[PDB]
Amino acid sequence: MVDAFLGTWKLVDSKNFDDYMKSLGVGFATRQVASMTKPTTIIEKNGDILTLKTHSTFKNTEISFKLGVEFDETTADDRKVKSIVTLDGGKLVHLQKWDGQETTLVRELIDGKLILTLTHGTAVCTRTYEKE
Ligand SMILES: CCCCC/C=C\C/C=C\CCCCCCCC(=O)O
Repeated sequence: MVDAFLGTWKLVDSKNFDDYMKSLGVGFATRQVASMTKPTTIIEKNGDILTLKTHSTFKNTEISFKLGVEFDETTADDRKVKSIVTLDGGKLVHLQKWDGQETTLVRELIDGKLILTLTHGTAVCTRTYEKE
């Protein structure tokens, strides 16, 4: 049911990522480098366990999770969060909670592109990935 999200994806557009990073308290030097980084995201499944890798020249992450089951996560910017990833209206919705704060990372497929919408506070970032 998540199968169309599976594969290797490369960043091809980014809007308002600096705003999103600023909202999370990311320092200017990290924002600078991140603004010029194009990650590759790899989404794999093995039964109902998904693994989502984000690789780049700057930072790398990897999470594994079951849909609908909370997991601990330590984000690229070193937040220690409680996370859950579900399918909602055909979109893969990742919610992170820490210290009463929350952020959503929503992935949807539009015309074969994967669109990642990041929301924290008032900041809304839209990043577009294309399939490799
Ligand atoms: C792991 C790759 C990180 C690339 C940016 C570099 C540093 C991290 C700074 C802020 C992290 C915010 C959460 C990371 C969001 C990655 C978004 C994406 O998946 O496009």
